[PDB]
Amino acid sequence: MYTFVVRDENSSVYAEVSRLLLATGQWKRLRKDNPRFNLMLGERNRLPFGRLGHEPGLVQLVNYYRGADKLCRKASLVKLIKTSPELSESCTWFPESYVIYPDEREVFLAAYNRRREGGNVWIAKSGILISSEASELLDFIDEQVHVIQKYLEKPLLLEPGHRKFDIRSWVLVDHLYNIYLYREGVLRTSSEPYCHLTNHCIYGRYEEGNEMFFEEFNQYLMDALNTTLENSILLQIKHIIRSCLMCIEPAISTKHLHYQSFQLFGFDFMVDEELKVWLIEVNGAPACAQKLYAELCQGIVDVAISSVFPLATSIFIKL
Amino acid sequence: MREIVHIQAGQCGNQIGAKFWEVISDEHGIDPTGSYHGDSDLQLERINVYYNEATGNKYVPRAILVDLEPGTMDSVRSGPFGQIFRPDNFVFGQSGAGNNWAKGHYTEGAELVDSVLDVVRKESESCDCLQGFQLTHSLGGGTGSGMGTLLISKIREEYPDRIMNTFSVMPSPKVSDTVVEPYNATLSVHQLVENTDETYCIDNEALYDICFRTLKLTTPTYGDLNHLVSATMSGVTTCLRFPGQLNADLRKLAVNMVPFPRLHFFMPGFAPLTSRQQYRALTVPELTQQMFDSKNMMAACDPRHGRYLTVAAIFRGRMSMKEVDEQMLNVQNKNSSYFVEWIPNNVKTAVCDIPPRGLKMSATFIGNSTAIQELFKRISEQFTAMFRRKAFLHWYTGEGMDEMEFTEAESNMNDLVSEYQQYQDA
Amino acid sequence: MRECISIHVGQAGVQIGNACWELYCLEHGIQPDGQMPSDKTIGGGDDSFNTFFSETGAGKHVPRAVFVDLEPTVIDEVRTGTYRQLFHPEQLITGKEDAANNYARGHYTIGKEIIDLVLDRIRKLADQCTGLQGFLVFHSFGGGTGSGFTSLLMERLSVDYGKKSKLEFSIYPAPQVSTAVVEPYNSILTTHTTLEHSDCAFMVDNEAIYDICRRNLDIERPTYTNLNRLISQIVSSITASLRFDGALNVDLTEFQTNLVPYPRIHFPLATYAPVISAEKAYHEQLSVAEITNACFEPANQMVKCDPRHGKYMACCLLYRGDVVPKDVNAAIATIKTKRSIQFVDWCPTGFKVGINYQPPTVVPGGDLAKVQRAVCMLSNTTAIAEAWARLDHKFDLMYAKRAFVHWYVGEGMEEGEFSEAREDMAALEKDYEEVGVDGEE
Amino acid sequence: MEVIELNKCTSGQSFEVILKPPDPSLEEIQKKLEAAEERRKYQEAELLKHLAE
Ligand SMILES: CC(=O)O[C@@]12CO[C@@H]1C[C@H](O)[C@@]1(C)C(=O)[C@H](O)C3=C(C)[C@@H](OC(=O)[C@H](O)[C@@H](NC(=O)CBr)c4ccccc4)C[C@@](O)([C@@H](OC(=O)c4ccccc4)[C@H]21)C3(C)C
Ligand SMILES: Nc1nc2c(ncn2[C@@H]2O[C@H](COP(=O)(O)OP(=O)(O)OP(=O)(O)O)[C@@H](O)[C@H]2O)c(=O)[nH]1
Ligand SMILES: Nc1nc2c(ncn2[C@@H]2O[C@H](COP(=O)(O)OP(=O)(O)O)[C@@H](O)[C@H]2O)c(=O)[nH]1
Ligand SMILES: [Ca+2]
Ligand SMILES: [Mg+2]
Ligand SMILES: [Mg+2]
Ligand SMILES: [Mg+2]
Repeated sequence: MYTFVVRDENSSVYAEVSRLLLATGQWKRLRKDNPRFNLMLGERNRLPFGRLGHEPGLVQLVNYYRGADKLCRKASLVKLIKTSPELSESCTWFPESYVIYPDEREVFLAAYNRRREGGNVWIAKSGILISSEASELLDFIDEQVHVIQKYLEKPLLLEPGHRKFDIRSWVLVDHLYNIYLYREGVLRTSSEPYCHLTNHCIYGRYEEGNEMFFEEFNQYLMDALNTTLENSILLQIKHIIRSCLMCIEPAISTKHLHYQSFQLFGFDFMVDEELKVWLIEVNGAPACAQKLYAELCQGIVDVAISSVFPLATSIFIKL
Repeated sequence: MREIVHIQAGQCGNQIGAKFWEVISDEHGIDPTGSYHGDSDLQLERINVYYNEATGNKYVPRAILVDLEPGTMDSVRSGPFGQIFRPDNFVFGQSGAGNNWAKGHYTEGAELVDSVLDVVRKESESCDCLQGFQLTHSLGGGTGSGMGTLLISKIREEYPDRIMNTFSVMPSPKVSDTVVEPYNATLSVHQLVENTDETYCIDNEALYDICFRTLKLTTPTYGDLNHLVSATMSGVTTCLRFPGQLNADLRKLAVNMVPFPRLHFFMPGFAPLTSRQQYRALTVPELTQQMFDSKNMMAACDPRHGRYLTVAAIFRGRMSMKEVDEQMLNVQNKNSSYFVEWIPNNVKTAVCDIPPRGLKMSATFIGNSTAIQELFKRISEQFTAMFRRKAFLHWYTGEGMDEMEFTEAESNMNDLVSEYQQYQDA
Repeated sequence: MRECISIHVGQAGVQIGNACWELYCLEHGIQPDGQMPSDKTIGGGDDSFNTFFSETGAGKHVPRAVFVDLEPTVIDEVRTGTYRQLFHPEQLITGKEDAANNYARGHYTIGKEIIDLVLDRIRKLADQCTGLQGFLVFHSFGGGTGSGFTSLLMERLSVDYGKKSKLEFSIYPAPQVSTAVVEPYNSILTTHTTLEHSDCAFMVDNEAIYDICRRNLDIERPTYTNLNRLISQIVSSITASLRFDGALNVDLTEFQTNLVPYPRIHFPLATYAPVISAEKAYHEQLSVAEITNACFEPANQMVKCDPRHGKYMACCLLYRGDVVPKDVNAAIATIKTKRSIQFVDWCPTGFKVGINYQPPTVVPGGDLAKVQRAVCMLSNTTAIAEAWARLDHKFDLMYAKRAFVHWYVGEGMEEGEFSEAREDMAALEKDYEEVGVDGEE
Repeated sequence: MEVIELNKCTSGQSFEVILKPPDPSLEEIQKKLEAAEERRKYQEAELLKHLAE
């Protein structure tokens, strides 16, 4: 029988993965500090990677990639894109961004002034403020490291409603660093006419819970724009996912390591009116849509867990 | 050269001790006359631990035989290996102890105890570096229980920095000689708590149940019980008698098995145990599963009712050391609930190439489990059932003991039980 | 020429020291009877191998070594071994009863009674040195003698040889071959007491040597003999610069200068390649680039950890065999573009390279195949603090319940030394973290 | 990348590649050892006192 431990009680995704493992009759849950485990569903912060893979006779697997935080923190994602030659500062699918400490404060002003002299609305985050001139953006940050990012002034607006939205894609990377894209995404749509923030925390007018799934969104792109979700958007999404994950692969891969890692990521995209996809952020501990919990969590057990610990049509797109 | 001095006291102690020396004399190639006739140098490499080498390349057990009546020791001297013991090491009286702890500890035993210490001193003075003592005795009688614990207290006084180890047979109403056995065992257990470093708890109830239910012996005798013990005593001392890395001496064993000084009472186990099929070859997974089964352990305690503080497992014979590690880590990872999480890697494994005389493979289990409190609970319950009515006390007050000494022995064992319950919840 | 004295403490230190001096003799052409037909200066000389070997008038080359153990069975095998004629009895010190895997017993009880004898025998070797430069100390972390007596000897050596350098080769405890449950206690106790007395310590995790023997040598259950012949190869790679002509790491002080900028963080990570089974008839001989690339694989390190998530303070490459500097630079350039190699901001991002043309020597009948080129990388990376973190966690688990503490207090030690030693380790983990470190969404 | 400190001999050579620039005294030990010895003698005396009772 296989053994596992739970170190993050607040994870709705792995609270469902744990009860799926406890439903196969071949997985037993141990106390959270028992070191004789096969699988660790670890804590979000300060996961003790240094104590993994030192139990004789145990293949140990953990649900987080050590070092993947460079991709999932806003300040370090900007630094990773501008300093990695695989991505370049000439990267076309990531909005112009600058890391400033309350430093790229002077480089931000040179780019800001050069286009105000010639629309330049920016956004601050790390607590969100969207201003039109640079003097107001810098005063709010001195009230932790922030990033100033070019705000997409021309987004793709759904009709009827004239409303903003964003796309969430779930990506699973297994221990062999295979990149699996869940075939089901969600559009966290705004219910107000363009309303600038589309986070589900911020109702129910055009779709239940401000969530439009891929089937309805693809049907809309065919009727309104005479294109498909695969062609207009999903090719760019698959390209961005591959670019980000292949860039950090030599840094985080566990191929020749004494323990193995997998991880589920949440990619947030935005689409402009020219059907160009932009990367907003990458989430290292993401939640799921209520309908897609059962299918995705079962896919996590099949692809990431049972591949290492075998029991007695794929929902993912392999990139 | 790290010599051990062996002492066997009373009827049970001498009959079990005799079988022990017969068994390990065969393993080391020593005939009943003391002559070596083996075919492997591994038999002689650490033979000085239990044997002295006399004139003519003869090996004499470093054993001292003690009793308050001559009966049992006469039968030992007339036994199969009776001539191998040094005749001077027979120390006995004539009055007997009447299954009375007070007689063994305070009156009859006190008159003989100095003669035993003279022999102990003589064997110790011929030790290049004595490491400690091992005592074989029962707790239910008078000599092994009362005088045996008197011997331990006086040995500790004269050798305070040496290890004291005992094989202690615990009484049970199912295999009982007299009704005062709970009195004698309660008085002795407190002595062992204070004055031993390692005590192998051998329950006569468990020995009987193993002979009856497992070995399919309808009417077990004391000889049948002692057969199991000698095979277990051979297993638990394999690390002391043959070259090895783990628990190679008494003090290193104590450092690995005893996290708290008073909790030093071990559950022993042996595998295989089969009825008479007996020619069937045993595999490593079968040895491991039986070795950890409650039906193979000899303290009559369910380890699933407690948790293991430390575990020692010794495999004897030619087998795959890789396969030994796999099954050991298998039962350890599949049942991690019964091992304490605050002592990492508390299960140590050893392998000896030389198997017992009749087996190709065998395994011996040594567990320091908090479930051993069930044994002390049983004895406490039986003690209280009689003491609340002061039943049979006159046998003891007639020897000068007071009721207060019984009250203190009752409290000391209840404290011992509570100390185990403290760490079973931890 | 400046002499080096080797000290071997406890079973692990003695058995490893035995494997090294056997390998040293094969590398220098010294026969088991001490004779060395290539040493044309009979009875004396100041050659590079004389840093480890004295000479008698009869031409015997005698190791500058002391063996000390608290029980005699392990050192008795040195007295009757193949190289028995190499040593004289004064170099072999034995007691009658060991420290029983108890630091306090090795440090206080038994150590106080034998320390003066050990220092007397060490003084006899020191008096035979024209310019002694320091000591190499081999011991385990988990044994009672290797941990307890070593930390006492290291204290007295700092008193009697205050100007001399001290390097350690320490065996980190691994449960797969461990003989005691209290080894985390002894490890923390001896690291605390020795930290200010050791200038550079090379830790070797038995778990790593065990897995290298299983994967690369195809040994299903490696023994101490298997582990020690692999350890003696890494040790030989590290001490070769003191025993042969060269310019890199030519004295003990250069080890500290090149590998240890901060005195407390003196635990370089060692990585060795290639380790190749001798049972196969033909092996594809790896190139300079391939063996240099292998130095950044965690599976070849002496301590399993991830240098990608730490920072480098120094990095030495010690090659042996058919290696020219042109190929090393081409390998470093290729590796630097494809590997996560980040240095601290106050240290140069570079490599100190040493090449010795003589290929690594293998013991006849051993498990290691003769290779045409090999390399040992000594890097000071903060990732090695993972090994302290594992150790301090096992310490914390047992010490919270005071398990086994009575064994140490019973030998004269106080409970406060436990927490004092633990707080020093907490500070040590903090020093590594300062140097090397930058829900429902 | 640059190669500095190139030293060559008959048995090998060495060089450096740069890719980017930026105790207790004897008496104190004797006291500790004797202090632990005193604590051992005190515990043994208590034991013998306990056994005399
Ligand atoms: C121990 C052991 O093996 O016990 C069983 C029992 O379950 C085991 C399994 C076996 O296969 C089975 C069944 C045998 O069939 C075997 O043919 C056989 C051996 C190997 C004999 O044991 C030997 O010869 C050994 O080398 C031995 N020395 C003696 O025991 C002295 Br005679 C020894 C053991 C351990 C360490 C050192 C030395 C014993 C036995 O009678 C038989 O036990 C008993 O009937 C018995 C009865 C009551 C109590 C205990 C045992 C036996 C005989 C029949 C002669
Ligand atoms: N690599 C290697 N490790 C060893 C060897 N011998 C012992 N060890 C390790 O050392 C630790 C045990 O310490 P020892 O050196 O044997 O003990 P000691 O120093 O003699 O101290 P005492 O026996 O208590 O007096 C365990 O972790 C062993 O795995 C060896 O020959 N090679
Ligand atoms: N296992 C075993 N137990 C025995 C033997 N003889 C006596 N006993 C047990 O020991 C207790 C009696 O103690 P005994 O040794 O006869 O008294 P003593 O001679 O005065 O020490 C009772 O619990 C008996 O069941 C024996 O040969 N084997
Ligand atoms: Ca010379
Ligand atoms: Mg009787
Ligand atoms: Mg030792
Ligand atoms: Mg976010």
